[PDB]
Amino acid sequence: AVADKADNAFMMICTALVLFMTIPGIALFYGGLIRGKNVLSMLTQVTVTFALVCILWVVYGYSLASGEGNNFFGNINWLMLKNIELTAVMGSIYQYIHVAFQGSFACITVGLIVGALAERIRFPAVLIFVVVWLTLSYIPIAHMVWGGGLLASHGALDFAGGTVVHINAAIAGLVGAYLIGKRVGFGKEAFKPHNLPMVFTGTAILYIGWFGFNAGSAGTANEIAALAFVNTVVATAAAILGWIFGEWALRGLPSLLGACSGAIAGLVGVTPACGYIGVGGALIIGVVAGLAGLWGVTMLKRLLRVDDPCDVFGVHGVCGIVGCIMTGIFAASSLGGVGFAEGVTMGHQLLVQLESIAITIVWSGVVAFIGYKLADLTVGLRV
Amino acid sequence: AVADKADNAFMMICTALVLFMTIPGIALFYGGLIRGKNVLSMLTQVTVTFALVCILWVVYGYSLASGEGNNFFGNINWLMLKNIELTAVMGSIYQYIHVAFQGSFACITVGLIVGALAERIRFPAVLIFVVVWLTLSYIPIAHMVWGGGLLASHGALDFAGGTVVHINAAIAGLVGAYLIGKRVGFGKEAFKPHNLPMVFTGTAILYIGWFGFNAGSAGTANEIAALAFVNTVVATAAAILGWIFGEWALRGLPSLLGACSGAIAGLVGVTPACGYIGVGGALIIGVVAGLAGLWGVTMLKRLLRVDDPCDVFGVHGVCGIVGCIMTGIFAASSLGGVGFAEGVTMGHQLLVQLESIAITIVWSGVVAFIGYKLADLTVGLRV
Amino acid sequence: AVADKADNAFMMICTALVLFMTIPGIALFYGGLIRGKNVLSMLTQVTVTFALVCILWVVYGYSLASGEGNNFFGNINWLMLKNIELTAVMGSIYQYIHVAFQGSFACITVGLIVGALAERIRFPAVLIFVVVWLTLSYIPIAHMVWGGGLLASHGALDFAGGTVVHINAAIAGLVGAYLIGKRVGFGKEAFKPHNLPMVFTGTAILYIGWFGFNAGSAGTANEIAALAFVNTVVATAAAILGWIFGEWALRGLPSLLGACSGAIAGLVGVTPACGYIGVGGALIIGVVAGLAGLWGVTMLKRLLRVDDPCDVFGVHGVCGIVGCIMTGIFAASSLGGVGFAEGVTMGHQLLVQLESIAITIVWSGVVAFIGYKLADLTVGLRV
Repeated sequence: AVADKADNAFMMICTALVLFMTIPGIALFYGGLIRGKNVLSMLTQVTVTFALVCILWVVYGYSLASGEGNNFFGNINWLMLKNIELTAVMGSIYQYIHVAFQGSFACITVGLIVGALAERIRFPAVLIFVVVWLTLSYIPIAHMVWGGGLLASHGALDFAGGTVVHINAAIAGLVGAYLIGKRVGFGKEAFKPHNLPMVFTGTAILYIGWFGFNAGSAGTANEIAALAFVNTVVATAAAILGWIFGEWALRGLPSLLGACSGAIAGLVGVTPACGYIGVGGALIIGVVAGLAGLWGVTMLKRLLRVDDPCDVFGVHGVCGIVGCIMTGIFAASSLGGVGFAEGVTMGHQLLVQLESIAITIVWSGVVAFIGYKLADLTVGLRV
Repeated sequence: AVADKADNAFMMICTALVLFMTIPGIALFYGGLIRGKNVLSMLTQVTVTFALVCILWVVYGYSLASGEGNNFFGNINWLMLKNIELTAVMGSIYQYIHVAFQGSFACITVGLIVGALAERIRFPAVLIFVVVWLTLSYIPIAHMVWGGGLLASHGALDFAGGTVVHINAAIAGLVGAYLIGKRVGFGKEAFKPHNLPMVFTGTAILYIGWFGFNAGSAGTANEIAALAFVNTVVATAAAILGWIFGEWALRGLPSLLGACSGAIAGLVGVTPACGYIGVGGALIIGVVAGLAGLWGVTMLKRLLRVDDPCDVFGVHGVCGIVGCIMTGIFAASSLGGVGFAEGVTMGHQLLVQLESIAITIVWSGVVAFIGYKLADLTVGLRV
Repeated sequence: AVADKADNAFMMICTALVLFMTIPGIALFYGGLIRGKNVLSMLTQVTVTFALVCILWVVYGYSLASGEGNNFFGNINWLMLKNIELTAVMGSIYQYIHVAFQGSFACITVGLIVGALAERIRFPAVLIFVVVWLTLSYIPIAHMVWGGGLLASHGALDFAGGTVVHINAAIAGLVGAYLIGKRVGFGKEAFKPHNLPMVFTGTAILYIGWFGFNAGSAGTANEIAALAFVNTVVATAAAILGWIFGEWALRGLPSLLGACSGAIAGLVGVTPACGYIGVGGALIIGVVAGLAGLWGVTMLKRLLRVDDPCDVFGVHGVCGIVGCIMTGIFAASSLGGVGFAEGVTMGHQLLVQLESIAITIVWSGVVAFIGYKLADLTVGLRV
């Protein structure tokens, strides 16, 4: 078709915002959660894997994720963006912008994993893992949800990536935490308060960039982008309050980490639902995501028993799941949502959401497992 | 009417930029002005009150601030954005974007107050204060200036919030500093130089986000937005130089805090004038605001005698006043400005500006007083 | 003509992004490369010189850089933007936005110089230097390349400033490092690892802002902006990998500084080429720029023998040169590029690129020399 310059502008900026989430958003976020001794290594890994993803994305990621093919992957007709005229239009923007925007999603997804595990994984091993997981889990899942694949064919609702990004990364990260052990130094059993301002800063950058992430997922600066934008503001706020309220009632006082985690919880929770729900639904999903996230990390604490950056996956995983399920409810017009597809009832949509979640969890988990093992067998995983 | 996607795009990005001012802009700004021992508490308060404002805004703030009603407040027909079709257009953008943009202003305004006072106010108390002050001071004043209220009816010129944001927050903050005492630890009588890079960083983020704040106030990516943008660059630069020049002549040397304060001084000063003045007027307002800000904080130092984050209110208050008054002068075409409204002379405009300033100061001061007292009587103000 | 609001929106945001590169991008970048004892002074100098540039730009910079005149400078018909109607259109955006966008380039260029040298130059001296160098080197070179001057007339290809910004600043900075000595404290012979996260953060901000820098150089949110955007993502990623690969093979391990330097190397390298090359060309230029940058700083280390913020100029200078030369190759359609101008062959384009590089190096070097000497003779250069 013909590109709308307003959409081109909106989408390029949204892409920059999503890139901002990884560089430096997620890096600063984790920077404040890990011991100073491993910060440089983590930042190096996040930066290098970010570069790797950017390259793999243009080389074949975009083609296999967005190209037309089957239910699990696209094709290789767009390797290095070959056959894509610069003036080619995807939706209402130049396809090149579509490439960049989708690539930025691959980046933050990988950043979520690497930022948490970098400190316990060999550099060469993380590179191998990223290649394997990006290629076999991210790309296929991205194709399944946004590339007209299996999940999209089943009518799975996921506006900005509750599955593709959050659940996908959460499971990969948790498998990594499961396979790769980490010696907790004496006196380092809890996140160091002094470094928390960096967590706040990273959270802030993730939040601001998330507007490009959520609203940009509309692919145009229209009313849906506006809705997604407002719902992002609302769900985040509601989750911050939900988490802080729960924390206050559970610990007697709010904490900075709680407030930040609440923000992430709402952002993750609203990710799949933002363009399909009403503001009231966003507020409810936010509150529930905030409380669910608190519950999740509390549960992880029982397993780990110590503060660990991988606790982040508890939020992305639990809140991603909660958000995806909740989207199946709040997408209803009776609830101020956009509506379900033709012939779809809330009950059916919920089942589809659950199916999408289950497939994503198993798919990412299996691929992550293979990735870590391949890395271990080849160069060795653990630092 | 019909939404212009270019404006939708511009305004959503501008909204993200304004949100960036609070999260993490103002938090980092104050983070570098308070003692490390209170940074976490301040960040938590800024984050939670930010969430609270976001929610209150959508619940009733937007309706009471922008809905049509009387001279002081709107209506409750838009509670939770009810009755607002997603495709509803306000100006040339979807109303939902208008909601978000205006909400971001409420956020930075509250952030300005909370960031400075958080360290000396009980958490539960700040929540009560925000509810009271946002509801009774911010919303009414916002309605008076941008909601077709009293001040707008009198022709008060305030492009981006010299009154609604800066003077409003400054008075609320100063009343808080007046009512809530703070024990200055030994050796903590001056801002710690080591933390100043954070003040710079916060200032930088506030500056960049301020473009969304000022230019976005045009409500469209037009020539007025362009003017506001250029004037923001110019006034800020002129104020940095004005402050640094004054500081140099007063102390014999420039300082980082002086440079940053100068930037804020110009940003605040040009806020009400940016879309109504010429670049020459912006340069003059900038220089004067920079010098006025320096004068203001110097005066506050005589009362406080110690460096305190609340010194920030001296800049927002004095520069807000200076900017609002100066707008009444430089809006003149003889001076390269846009012009005064029908039948308006510079003398009359100046009186209107003064009236707006006086009303804002008294209104915010009274409401803030009530807010702090209610908080004190209920849960206790002081930490 | 008539302004396109989508382009207005895109360009104002891109301008904000470019400003973000200086405030606080480059400041944080250098903040992590200099000793804590000089950070405040550097930040003050970067902030004040930034303000100075902003003012000089509107006063006469824009007029002399973009006004029509001769091969080396424009005119003074636009002093303080006089004679520029607010509704005046330049390209497809309001001229005022053009003024702001170009001004932001002047700012980051000066920021690149000041951030590195501030710690060793007297404050009054840096002000004098900036006035001299901005006025006689930046403005003329900007006019020569983007103001229809000498280089543009010869068909020099430089999409976003390989010459105007990077080479120009690099030579000015290196001349400064040559003329101004710096005593290296004992134990401060290598960059302090503890401050490197700030370098990463600055690099990240520079990277994100660079999208406004490169894509905004298209002057419209079109397919060229999209191309530039994608090539920026790709070249940066390729350079990060190229540098890290070289570093790994040279030192046995990657480093955070290496990863960050690689990013800057790719960003600089692709700056002149981004809107003229294909993604494959961007990947190749990125890899080469990354390796060239590593080579460059390695060479500077042999001359300096110690880590120094001025090492940054090795990257901007070498990568700027490499990028400008490479643009003469990859602009070819056989290589996926846009094409050479009428009657131009690759060989001729390469010669033109070399001429542009040579002129920029000599021009900036001579002017910088004069600037530093004038400052030295008047107030004294060295701290």
